[PDB]
Amino acid sequence: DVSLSDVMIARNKSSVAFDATVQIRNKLVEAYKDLMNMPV
Amino acid sequence: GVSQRLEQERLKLSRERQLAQAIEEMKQVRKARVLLALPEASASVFLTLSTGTNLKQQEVDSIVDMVASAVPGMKTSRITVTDQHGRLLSSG
Amino acid sequence: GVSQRLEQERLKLSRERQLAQAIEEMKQVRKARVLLALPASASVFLTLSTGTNLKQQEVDSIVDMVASAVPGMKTSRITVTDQHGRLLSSG
Amino acid sequence: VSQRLEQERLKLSRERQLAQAIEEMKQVRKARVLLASVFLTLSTGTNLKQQEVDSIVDMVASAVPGMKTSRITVTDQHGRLLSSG
Amino acid sequence: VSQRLEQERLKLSRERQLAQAIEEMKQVRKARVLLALASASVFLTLSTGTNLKQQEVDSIVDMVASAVPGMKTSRITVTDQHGRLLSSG
Amino acid sequence: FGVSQRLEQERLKLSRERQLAQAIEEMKQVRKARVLLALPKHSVFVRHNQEASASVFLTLSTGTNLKQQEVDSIVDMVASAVPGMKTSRITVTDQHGRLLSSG
Amino acid sequence: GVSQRLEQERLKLSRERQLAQAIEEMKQVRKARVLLALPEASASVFLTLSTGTNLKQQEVDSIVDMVASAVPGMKTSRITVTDQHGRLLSSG
Amino acid sequence: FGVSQRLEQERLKLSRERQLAQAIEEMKQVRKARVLLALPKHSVFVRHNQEASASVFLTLSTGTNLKQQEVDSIVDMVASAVPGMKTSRITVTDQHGRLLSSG
Amino acid sequence: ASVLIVGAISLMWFGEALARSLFSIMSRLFDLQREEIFDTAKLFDIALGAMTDLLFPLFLVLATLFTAAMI
Amino acid sequence: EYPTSVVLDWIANYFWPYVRISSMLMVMTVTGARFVSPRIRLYLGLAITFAVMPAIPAVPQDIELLSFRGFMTIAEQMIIGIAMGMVTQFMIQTFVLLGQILGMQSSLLLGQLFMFLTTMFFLATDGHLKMLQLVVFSFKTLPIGSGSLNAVDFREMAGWLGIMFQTALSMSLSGIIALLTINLSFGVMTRAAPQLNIFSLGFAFALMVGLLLCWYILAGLYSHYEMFWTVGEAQICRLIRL
Amino acid sequence: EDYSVTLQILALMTMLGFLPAMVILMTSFTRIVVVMSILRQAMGLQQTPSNQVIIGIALFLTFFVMSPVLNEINDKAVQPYLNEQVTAREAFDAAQAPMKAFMLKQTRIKDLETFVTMSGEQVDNPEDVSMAVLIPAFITSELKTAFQIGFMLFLPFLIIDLVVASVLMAMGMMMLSPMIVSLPFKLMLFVLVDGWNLILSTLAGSFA
Repeated sequence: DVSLSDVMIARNKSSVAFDATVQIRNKLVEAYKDLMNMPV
Repeated sequence: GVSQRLEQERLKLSRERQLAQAIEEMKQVRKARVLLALPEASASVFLTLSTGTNLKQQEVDSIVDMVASAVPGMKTSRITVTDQHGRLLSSG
Repeated sequence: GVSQRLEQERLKLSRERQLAQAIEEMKQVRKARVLLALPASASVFLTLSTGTNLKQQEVDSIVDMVASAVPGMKTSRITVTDQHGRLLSSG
Repeated sequence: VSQRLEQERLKLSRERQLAQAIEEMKQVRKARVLLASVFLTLSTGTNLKQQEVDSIVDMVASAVPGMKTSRITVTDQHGRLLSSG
Repeated sequence: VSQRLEQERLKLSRERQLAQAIEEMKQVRKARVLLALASASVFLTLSTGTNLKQQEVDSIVDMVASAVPGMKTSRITVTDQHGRLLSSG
Repeated sequence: FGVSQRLEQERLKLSRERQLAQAIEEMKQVRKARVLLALPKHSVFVRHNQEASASVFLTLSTGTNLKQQEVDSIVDMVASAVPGMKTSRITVTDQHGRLLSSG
Repeated sequence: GVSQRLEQERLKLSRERQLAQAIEEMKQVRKARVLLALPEASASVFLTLSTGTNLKQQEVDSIVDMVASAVPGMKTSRITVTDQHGRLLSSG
Repeated sequence: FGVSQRLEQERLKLSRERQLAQAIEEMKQVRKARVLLALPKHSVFVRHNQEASASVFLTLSTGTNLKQQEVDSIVDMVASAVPGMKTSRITVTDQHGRLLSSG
Repeated sequence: ASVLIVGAISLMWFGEALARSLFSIMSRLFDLQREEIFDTAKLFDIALGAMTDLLFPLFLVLATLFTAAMI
Repeated sequence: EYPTSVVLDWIANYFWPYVRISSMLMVMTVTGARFVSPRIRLYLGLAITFAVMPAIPAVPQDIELLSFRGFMTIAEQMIIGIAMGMVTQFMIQTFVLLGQILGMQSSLLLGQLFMFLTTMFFLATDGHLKMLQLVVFSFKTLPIGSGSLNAVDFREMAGWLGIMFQTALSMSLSGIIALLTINLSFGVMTRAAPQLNIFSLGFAFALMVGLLLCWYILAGLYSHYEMFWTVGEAQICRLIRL
Repeated sequence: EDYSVTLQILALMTMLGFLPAMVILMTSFTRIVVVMSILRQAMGLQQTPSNQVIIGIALFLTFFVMSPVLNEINDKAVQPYLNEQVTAREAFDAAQAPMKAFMLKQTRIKDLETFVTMSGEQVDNPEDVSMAVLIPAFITSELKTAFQIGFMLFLPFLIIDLVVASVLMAMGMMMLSPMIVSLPFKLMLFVLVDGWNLILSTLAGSFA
């Protein structure tokens, strides 16, 4: 019932979604770490 | 000296005392005691009336409406009106 | 000295006393005691003359003056009563 | 004194003022309310009717910011229960 | 001097000077001005006879509103010694 | 001063017992009352709470007996006196030691 | 024993007094009082004229123009002018 | 001041044991009572959890013999007094040393 | 030796009032409104007011030290 | 089925719970320490999320992984995690506050002595296990999809500075009075001869007594920590609305 | 006309990279930290509160006071954009405006005049000035405002220290350092008045 097009699209969508959430998590954490390491 | 909680309780007591003093001037009633509960806000009013007489629904309704308007919150349906004899006058 | 909430309560008491003095000049009213609740709400008790019953026009004038006297508390948020216990404005 | 003792003293004040208010009842001679379980000493004879205890429980419920009316137990000198909980 | 007390005393001084200005009219005998801070309420005990026409009370409320910043003229309530209303709020 | 948390809690609960014992003095049947409470902590981190309990010892009058009414009324009053600790968790005992309630 | 608000109030009072003193010198005017509202600004001037006599449109326009241009702000369209008789002479 | 937590728990146990003994004093058959408690551990692993227990010694009147109702009432009061300590783990004995309840 | 004792004795009664004086100064200078912060003149007025209100109780305590010192 | 739904959901059902767990660890007292490498901490967060997965309810499928709403979800998962982490930092630094006030009053690094011991208290009392139990409970009562810290939570967390000073002063009030009275007693007793004075001689006397008083402080510090942890734990449950 | 999905993602990641700047240059973070810096400096403690908790409390305080503006951005900009009601260009402008309004509420007229003349541009309304010029005026006002609050916070601690020094000198002991004696008194008076709660009210409410 499934084809290689659906599998490849599912693989690409998962890769893009996973890459999106990792980078945004990385950006926010780097923003948090920058704020913590500042001279009060 | 006195702390915050005690000051809030004393303010509530002062409000109840001034409300009771306002109530005393009424024709039917002789003495009144008001209790408040402010965090839904709640109120309770106790009255000993004249020697006889029974308060009609208008009189108790005016009392409860004035009481509810006096204290912030506590919509007019959240006050219980009682008396010395033990007859119930309102819900809550 | 002077505490914050205590100062605010003193201001409210001053407003209530000056309102009572303002009402004292009424021919029909002999004494008035007002209690307020800032967020507003208000409830005014009256001891009128020996007899007489306050007209709708007079009580409306009094309540409009009261509501204009204190910021907030739109004119329908005042309960006005008397010795006998008849309501003159809903709350 | 701080916090817990302050709240306990406030609750004691509430109990004392509710008991004082209840003292005005014709039938009841003494009142002691624990914050609820309320024990009253009545007159020499007499028995409370349903309306009396209903008024009492409504007043008690409206006094304290809690204690839904169904959760009040009322007792007396002879030991009869007037409300469940 | 407390800040709130400073504000209230400035308001009281303004109200007293407004009352003193109002007494200069023949029609009124004593006046008391109260503020809400944006609203005003002027309560008057008038002279022995005479009634304030809509023109006179209109002038009075116009002056009161122009005396204080804000509080546009549509929110000032006026009564008299008998308590007849002259202006809506 | 110098009282630390747990101790304070006892000084609360014990005192309550006294006044609850006081509430049982005015009863015609009971001469002396002593209430024992068992109040654990909520302890969200333990999935098994042993739950509260109560046991009341009463010295009654010279005579008199209670069939079911008085014991039930008293157990309900005590249960509603203490937060939680539902009515089925109170054991009542007398001078003669006849069992009056399970828990 | 001076402060911040008090000094500005006293400056406004000095302005009011000098405005009144300037107004008195007009023949038709016997007594003048000026009140200011400077935070839009506004003004309110009360007059007691001679034993009788009425101020024309010219006189009141000159008075309101002088008052408006004496004080910063309070454009000439926001001053109330009254008199002993209570006749209104300007909007606001 | 200065007492460690374990000593605090021990003092609480001593207080509750003393008041339980006092409660058992008022029993007609009981003349003197001594109470001992055994604290729990509350571990999820079955091989490590211990639960509470009790051990109470009674010096009865000069004569009289305890009935099964009596010992059951005593163990029920003990169990309800202290949280946990399910009746199954309460050992009660007498002056002559006869077994009345297993632990 | 006598001067320090009387100061401690003065701190028994005058110190409590001095504690009240310090309580009021901290309470006022901490509770600021938007209008007070944005005005420089108002800040200096409270600074002078807190300064002067401190002087009177402090002067009494030091006077109690001076009077015993001469005696 | 279309395989997109299966693969996307697991990534959404794993990373979003992991973000909250990982964010709490990086701000936590022990797991966020400088000694541990990020790689060890990363594996710990991965292992914890995998193990506690059955207790985590399924995330709503309405929010897409690649959408601005999903981007907001990642940010608000961190804010919850940092909230728990900052509470743990508040307690330890309060003990660091306790160490330094005693050291400052001791005419004098003493915060490190209290910081290390308080870290031992955190580990010995299984404080790390409780925090992990708190964050998994947060998944139940504070779901990932709908829910975030409100304004009241921010104000309660911002008010912990007063909690620090009140708790630090409460722990040290007995000792600090002792430090003052002996120094005042030493001053008045040696005030008879102004030739001696104190200066550096007072430095030596003050520091010896201050170290001795810190020995008394460590004798009864555990009880204060137990009360402090109860206050902090109650705040954490308030954040997660438990 | 509207930006493509690829370009919108690039803009989103760019703003995340500049996120620390937006906190410390556009929000209320600068004023809170400076005021809390004075409070630590006023008391005898030098590094005792430590830098970590001050920033963490400041971050939570900012999220508290920026909650009205952040919610206003959420409603006006994010919600139409998520529902695809508006394009990306107008949604970005709809998010920028609440930030501009908040910065105007915390700035002074003199500060704006200096920078608008400094930029050498033409404008007549403060409401439509470029955000590039509003930012330097905003922080300049924030630093001046924070110094005012910090100066008021410094006075009571200076009051306590001067009293203790005068008392010790009056008692004759010219040998004891006032700092050691004054420190518990400053801390005790900071606790029994609940100083931080008062500072929260005068700092969080200072923006309005």
